[PDB]
Amino acid sequence: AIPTNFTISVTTEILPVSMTKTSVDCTMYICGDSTECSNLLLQYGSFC
Amino acid sequence: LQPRTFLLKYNENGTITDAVDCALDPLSETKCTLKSFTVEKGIYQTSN
Repeated sequence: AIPTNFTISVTTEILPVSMTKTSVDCTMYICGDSTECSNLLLQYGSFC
Repeated sequence: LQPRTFLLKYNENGTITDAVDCALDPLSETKCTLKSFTVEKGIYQTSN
């Protein structure tokens, strides 16, 4: 079975390339701008 | 005297040879965050 006529058919194709370059700061998140919380979070270590 | 957060660089023999503040210059804050005195090219994020 040999084709006798054709058809050109555009087909979209979507791909993600990047997400939103977020960024999180400990001392502002973990601590509500308090200082004692900053002392404790400094006591925990190098998580930030 | 002020309430600071210094970074004391000891030596082979065992005494504090050099140090860097953590509020003197933004580059000093950069060294204070990177935890060394070798800050290569590039944008760093130190504080808020």
